Amino acid sequence: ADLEDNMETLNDNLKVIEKADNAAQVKDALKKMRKAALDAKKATPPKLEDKSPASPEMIDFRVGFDELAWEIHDAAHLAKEGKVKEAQAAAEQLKTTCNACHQKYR
Amino acid sequence: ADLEDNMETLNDNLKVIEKADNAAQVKDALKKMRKAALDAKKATPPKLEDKSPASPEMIDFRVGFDELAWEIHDAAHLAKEGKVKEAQAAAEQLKTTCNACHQKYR
Amino acid sequence: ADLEDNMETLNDNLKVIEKADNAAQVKDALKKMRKAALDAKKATPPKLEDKSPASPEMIDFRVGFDELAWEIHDAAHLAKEGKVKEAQAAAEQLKTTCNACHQKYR
Ligand code: HEC
Ligand code: HEC
Ligand code: HEC
Ligand SMILES: [Cl-]
Ligand SMILES: [Cl-]
Ligand SMILES: [Cl-]
Ligand SMILES: [Cl-]
Ligand SMILES: [Cl-]
Ligand SMILES: [Cl-]
Ligand SMILES: [Cl-]
Ligand SMILES: [Cu+2]
Repeated sequence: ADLEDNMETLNDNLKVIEKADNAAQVKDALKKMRKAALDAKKATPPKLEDKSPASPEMIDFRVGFDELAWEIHDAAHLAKEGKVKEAQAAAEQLKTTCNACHQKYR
Repeated sequence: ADLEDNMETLNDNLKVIEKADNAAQVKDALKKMRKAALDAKKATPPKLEDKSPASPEMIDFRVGFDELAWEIHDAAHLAKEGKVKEAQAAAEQLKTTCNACHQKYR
Repeated sequence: ADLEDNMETLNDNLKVIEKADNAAQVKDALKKMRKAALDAKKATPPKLEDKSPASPEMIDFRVGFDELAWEIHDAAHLAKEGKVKEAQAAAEQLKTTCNACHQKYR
């Protein structure tokens, strides 16, 4: 999928997790977010289109999705551990990783 | 290792998982698959040899092994949770990720 | 952070794990190591500064941190499963991955 579609999937599933009742719902949404994060790794964001495809900026962009996927996975572990409120709280904390990349490249 | 050798390790361990008796056999095979997937990330596949090393095609190739590694890890989690036949079925479902990359680059 | 700073974080937390009393101490250190491993993925190491940014050597370098992150995560799983001394021993075994990269690129 294109970058913007993956970002809509990330944003939409944050709100799903926010309103989730149980851990299965949280787990399903985090799974969808992890897939979107890795798929977004394939894209070139408009503000880096003039950069080398392996410039430091593009590497930082791509590695940002590795960091987000690993952080999504930490939240999933908390859900799989039955700790739903903790997984939700962790899913909210993902915004700091969302924001860090946006501040540089959105 | 060679790309071809990593693919043999992926294929061989998919059949090991299919015939496995118990969770330890599944987890050991999935561990070997994850290692092969990440090692295959280092390679340039013959059909992309005339492409730039960070062309969209090479990124898509490399990210495909991130996606496979994460999907392998999901199956390992199910095995770690004792859900053996669920892990085996998940390992069978990896073939859709195997085929998606093959369709494009094999 | 600097590549050098990330390497000191990996080294320091290996000794923290070696002396840890319980699983929360091991988990917290492994989390810091995984973060440093992925951040180190963004760097260009001195020995490869004259290589193209997606040369086979730079890919091998970056994928080495994917492999380390996954091995760190395997050790965390062992901690999260209460197997403290098994996680400590696994953290000690990470040195073979530290050494393999160092031999090529340090
Ligand atoms: C870099 C590593 C990013 C991470 C991590 C996240 N986002 Fe992002 N996002 C990024 C870019 C470069 C862009 C611009 C894309 C474009 O083509 O304009 C975006 C955009 C969004 C959007 C708006 C999409 C649009 O219509 O243009 C949203 C709603 C969004 N991002 C949400 C989002 C969330 C919730 C994230 C973490 C959970 C997140 N993004 C991570 C780069 C990166
Ligand atoms: C891209 C991201 C791939 C993924 C994911 C998987 N495979 Fe693959 N495979 C890929 C290529 C480009 C090639 C051709 C390599 C060559 O040098 O010809 C292959 C090849 C195979 C083979 C045959 C190996 C050979 O002797 O040439 C097998 C048996 C194979 N692949 C199996 C396999 C399985 C089971 C996968 C999922 C678990 C899988 N591959 C993923 C690229 C990619
Ligand atoms: C490549 C994939 C590496 C892996 C995996 C690890 N290290 Fe590393 N390290 C690497 C390079 C190219 C360098 C030299 C660059 C530099 O930072 O100087 C290093 C360096 C170190 C150092 C010295 C830091 C300094 O002040 O120069 C230490 C103490 C170190 N590395 C530790 C370390 C540990 C414990 C690792 C595994 C857990 C590890 N490194 C992995 C490249 C790579
Ligand atoms: Cl996950
Ligand atoms: Cl936007
Ligand atoms: Cl790259
Ligand atoms: Cl990568
Ligand atoms: Cl795994
Ligand atoms: Cl083939
Ligand atoms: Cl971890
Ligand atoms: Cu895990």
